[PDB]
Amino acid sequence: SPIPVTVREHKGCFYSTNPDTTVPIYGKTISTPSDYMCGEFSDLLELCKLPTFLGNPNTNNKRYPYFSATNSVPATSMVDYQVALSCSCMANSMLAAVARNFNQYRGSLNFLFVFTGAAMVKGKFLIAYTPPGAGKPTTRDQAMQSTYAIWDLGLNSSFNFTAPFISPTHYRQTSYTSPTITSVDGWVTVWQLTPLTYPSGTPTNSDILTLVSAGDDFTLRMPISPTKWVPQ
Amino acid sequence: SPIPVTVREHKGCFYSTNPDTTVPIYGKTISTPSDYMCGEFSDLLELCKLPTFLGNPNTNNKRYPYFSATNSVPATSMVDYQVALSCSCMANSMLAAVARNFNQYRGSLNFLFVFTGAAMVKGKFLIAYTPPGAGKPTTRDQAMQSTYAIWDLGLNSSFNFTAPFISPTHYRQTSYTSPTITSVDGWVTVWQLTPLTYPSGTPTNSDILTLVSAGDDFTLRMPISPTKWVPQ
Amino acid sequence: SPIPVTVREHKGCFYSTNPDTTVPIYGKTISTPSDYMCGEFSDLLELCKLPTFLGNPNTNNKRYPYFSATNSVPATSMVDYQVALSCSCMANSMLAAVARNFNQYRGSLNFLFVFTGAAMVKGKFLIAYTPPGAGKPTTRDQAMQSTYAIWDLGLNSSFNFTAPFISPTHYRQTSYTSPTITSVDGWVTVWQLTPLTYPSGTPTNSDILTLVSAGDDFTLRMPISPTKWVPQ
Amino acid sequence: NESGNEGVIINNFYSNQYQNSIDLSALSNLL
Amino acid sequence: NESGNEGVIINNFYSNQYQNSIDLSALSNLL
Amino acid sequence: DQNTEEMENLSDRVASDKAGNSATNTQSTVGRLCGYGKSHHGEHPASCADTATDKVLAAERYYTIDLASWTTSQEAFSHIRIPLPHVLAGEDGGVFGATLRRHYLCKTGWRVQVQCNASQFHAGSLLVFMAPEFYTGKGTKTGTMEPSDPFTMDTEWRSPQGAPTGYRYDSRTGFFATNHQNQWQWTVYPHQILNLRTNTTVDLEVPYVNVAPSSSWTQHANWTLVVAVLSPLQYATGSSPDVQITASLQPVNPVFNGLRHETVIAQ
Repeated sequence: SPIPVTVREHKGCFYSTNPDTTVPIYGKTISTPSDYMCGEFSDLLELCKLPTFLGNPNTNNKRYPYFSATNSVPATSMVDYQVALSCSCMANSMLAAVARNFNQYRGSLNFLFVFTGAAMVKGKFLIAYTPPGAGKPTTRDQAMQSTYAIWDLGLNSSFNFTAPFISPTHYRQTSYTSPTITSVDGWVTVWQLTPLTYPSGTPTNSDILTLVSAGDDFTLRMPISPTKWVPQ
Repeated sequence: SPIPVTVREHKGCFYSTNPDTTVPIYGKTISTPSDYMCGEFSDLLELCKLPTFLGNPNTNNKRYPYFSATNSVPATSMVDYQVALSCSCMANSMLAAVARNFNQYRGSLNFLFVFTGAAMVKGKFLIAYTPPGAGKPTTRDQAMQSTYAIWDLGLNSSFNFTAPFISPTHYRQTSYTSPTITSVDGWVTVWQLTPLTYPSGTPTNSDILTLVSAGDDFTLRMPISPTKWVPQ
Repeated sequence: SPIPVTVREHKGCFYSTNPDTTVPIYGKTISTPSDYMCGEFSDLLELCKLPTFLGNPNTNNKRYPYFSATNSVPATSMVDYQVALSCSCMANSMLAAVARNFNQYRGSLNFLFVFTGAAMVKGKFLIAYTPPGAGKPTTRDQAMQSTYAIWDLGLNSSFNFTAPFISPTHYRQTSYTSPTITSVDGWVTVWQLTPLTYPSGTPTNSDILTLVSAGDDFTLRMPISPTKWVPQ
Repeated sequence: NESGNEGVIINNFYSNQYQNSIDLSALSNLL
Repeated sequence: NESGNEGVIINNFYSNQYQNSIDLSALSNLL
Repeated sequence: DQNTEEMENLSDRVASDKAGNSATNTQSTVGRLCGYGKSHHGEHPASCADTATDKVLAAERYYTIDLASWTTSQEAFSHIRIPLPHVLAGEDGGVFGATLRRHYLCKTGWRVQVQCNASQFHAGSLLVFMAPEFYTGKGTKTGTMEPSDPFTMDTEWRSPQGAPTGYRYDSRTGFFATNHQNQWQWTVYPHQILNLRTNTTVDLEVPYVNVAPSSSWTQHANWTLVVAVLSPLQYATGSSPDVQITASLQPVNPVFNGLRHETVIAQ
């Protein structure tokens, strides 16, 4: 005997992200095993925590990977890239590349800097994250009053930095720059606190290699799908 | 194997107030917490029990908030506002403003009167609720035979009154005045039982401030949605 | 995952007398109590067991309520109304009025006769139910061989009669007289077995008041809805 | 015996409160 | 008493997590 | 109701609150509304990884200043607004303000005291109430759309307008705007009355509630304080017209975090 049913309003709708199965066609069909293939990653996060390389520009617009420095005085230095997980820098990077196919982010970020100069060399860099409120620093002095770390160039090749999450909101938008709205936040700067020194027989000039990552605190949530491109 | 179903008559209807869910689209999505935000009110009633201010008129139609009095004899006094939870008075008031997005009301109402006159002053007011049956009183004498309270103006600034629910029906209509039909009921009046006295150096004239509320007995039920306005 | 369903043939039918609910719209809505209103009757039968009044005719077609009698000899008497729960008599009566919004009836009927004559009077009536087989009696003599009761007019004002159910069928049709078909059955007659006597100073003539009812045996089943009227 | 014309084995999905009519009998501010 | 206008005896098919909003409180490379 | 008492202002009506190295007194109180029902726990913002600058004595005191002059002239529901943080913001705001703009974010709650003393031959009633999201402005902007000076401290009083339609803004008309207010319900906000008759003082304390556990003080002002009058000041020919209204405030247990290098602008 038939069960009366009240057909609901929708009735012939197809939902794209609809959490529930549909009907088979080819069953009791066994799949070709795996067994022998190591290297299965279940979560994406566990990805965007592998530095990939932030490309630093020069006139030809030929960005290239190094922050590059010498003998003396900056400037307002060495660099400056903001922390707007959509920047020019971080995009192309995994974290930033992954962070994008997601609507929101939270947690602490990490910037790692590896020196590439001669071993007979020696330098000393100041590094800082300066939160939005006032403006982009325009002098180390102005910078230092922010979360930073004086990097001493020695044996130990690379430094690990990590710019927190100084955020009102428990979360932030992964970046879609219909303008710059209030939410987004960050600038990280870096300048030498003593010049980069070197004896006779060694180079003036030296390049130091850039690599973003998402810490032990990084969280991306709300899948989405960006912005149709077709590169170059 | 398919379960036979009898499709019911409605079959492609959408009910506005239909008590039952529908289909998702974006799941396993965690919401930004709260945690730190005190001041969550669950029930509305717990609202419409906070006086807000019944505006009393004068020629310019510039109603203003005070019942205002002096030196002597009314009149048929001081005021008179009925108890028709749709009045001119009570509307704009919370209770009256809330009472409206609801079809019915029951329980006892409360009118609170705070005196604003000089401390070197002194007055004495009679107050009353007069149920429908006969007409609107036209003299204190005629009023007194109703539920009332002689208010002695002293130290103690405000008085608390409360006009019951003298109703046949267990409930009453929150007010929609396709005429005045039988259900609605009330007039509250107030006049001085002794004039408002004052020595030398103080004002003749004094204003006393109006504020409606819904007691420990007030009940609104049947949501609805009134009467499209667009103020002024 | 969707449950396959076989849609049945009907599929967009609305059944009038369909035993099953439908969808709400305004819920968690509490009803105005009762509490204080005695006089709730749950069953209809408990209705059609209250005499109401069988109207007896005279030339003007001004039926009126009384069987009316005197000083001597009938006739073929006094009256005669059949028992065809659709008659001219019983219709207008509760039982007969209720019996109609129902397709079938069973059980024993009861006819109650209350005398209205002078207390200084005296009469004696024969009463009978005569089943279909032969014809309508045409003389008391012919009547008596049926279920009857000699009524002695005394102190005790009213008599209670009750014409059984002498029926083949366990049930009978409540009456719809696309002709008189075989099922329906009954005639009840009444005549005086001694005249209605009275001394000097009292009336010749006297009226006795008519009132049908459905016994402790009466059963109506099969709701229906008759015959569109619009009285007079 | 049962309501009136109303006889399915599955009775009411919604919630009585929701299909017919309940039926009945007669925060801080701080200082 | 129950959510608001939401009263069927069969409550939710999907999974809370799926119909409304969770709600909350504040591999190797090798060497 | 409250203790025995008066021409003079007495006993269970004399209150004192000490905070930091600033201590208050009133001899004619009627209470102190702890608005909502909870205060503010120096609960660290969960939002930041910033183990912020806490429990500083020096900022957790009572800053006092003058709002305006009350006088016989003014009409009902005319009003005067005081946004917090942005008025304790600098100079006039001690070490609080300094440490305030050297930091990106704050989270605090306010304990306010507005004072207006008169004389028993004076009539009037002043309504004092704290509301978060509300309105300031002090203007219809210059020449280009949107809306004059919220940070400014209403220099003078504004006019109750025979109608919200909450001072909408670009030459228009027909209909109202999301900055409405029904100064006719303007008693759902934690409030307290000031009745020259009853009251010489009014104390209000309010917890932390924005949209985020900590907010940024350069674009928002989570609470505005309103000292606007509900039954004017009659005075009988003799008598002290000049009714000077003063307000003194205290941030309660602010928690600052997200530090950097002295914010720069105020016209």
